[PDB]
Amino acid sequence: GINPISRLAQIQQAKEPEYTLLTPRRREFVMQVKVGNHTAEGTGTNKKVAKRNAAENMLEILGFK
Amino acid sequence: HMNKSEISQVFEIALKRNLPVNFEVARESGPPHMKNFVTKVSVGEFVGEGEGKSKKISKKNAAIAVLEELKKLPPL
Amino acid sequence: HMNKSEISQVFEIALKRNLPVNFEVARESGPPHMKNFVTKVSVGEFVGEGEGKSKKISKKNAAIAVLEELKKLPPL
RNA sequence: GAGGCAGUUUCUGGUACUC
RNA sequence: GAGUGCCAGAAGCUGCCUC
Repeated sequence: GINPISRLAQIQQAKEPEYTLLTPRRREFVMQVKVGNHTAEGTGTNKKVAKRNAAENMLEILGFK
Repeated sequence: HMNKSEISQVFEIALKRNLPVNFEVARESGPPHMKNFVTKVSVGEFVGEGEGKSKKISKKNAAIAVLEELKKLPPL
Repeated sequence: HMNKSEISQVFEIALKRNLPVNFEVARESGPPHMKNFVTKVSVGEFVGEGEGKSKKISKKNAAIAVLEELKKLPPL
């Protein structure tokens, strides 16, 4: 119910998530998530939606939404 | 002083109720010098859509459309 | 119609002269209540530091420090 | 008072595509 | 001259969290 990227921050406070940035006529951004347990990716038309997709793809790998 | 953006209103109503929120740009139309954007958004089960000459605008109009359909739920 | 911040200025000057820019927070120093932030910035060979009770403040000052040195250069 | 995340309004610089 | 996208930066405002 919170916004996807704060929920990851406020969900890994049981045990601080880490992000990094990766490399057409419709070019794209791709950002990665590093929570230790696993690593997720995410793409979007700008940097902003690429980091919200990257989050909501690791809240899907942890089974929340 | 400054009013709240409809987008921000939506985001906070949805935190108060643990509803999942997802704005997305449906599609783009027209030549680059006359683009038309459309954003569809879901707040749990409710939906709105907006159009505009820019991404900012269409998003706002989408937020508005949902605020009309969120004025019907019960308060706290 | 707002003014240009010293921090914003540095980036414009550096871009015109193709110089790399990096602001970084050196550290937080002092007791938990009187903690003071120090940030230093490197614009090529030029360097400036700045200090403040908040990050944004100290960044501003660091920008002021380099900005004086970048007034010592030829405007060709 | 300080930090973080998000949202947003205004403004600045740069750039790409198009008229 | 104009439109839109994208990157960077600043100021303001809102929400949530931590100290």
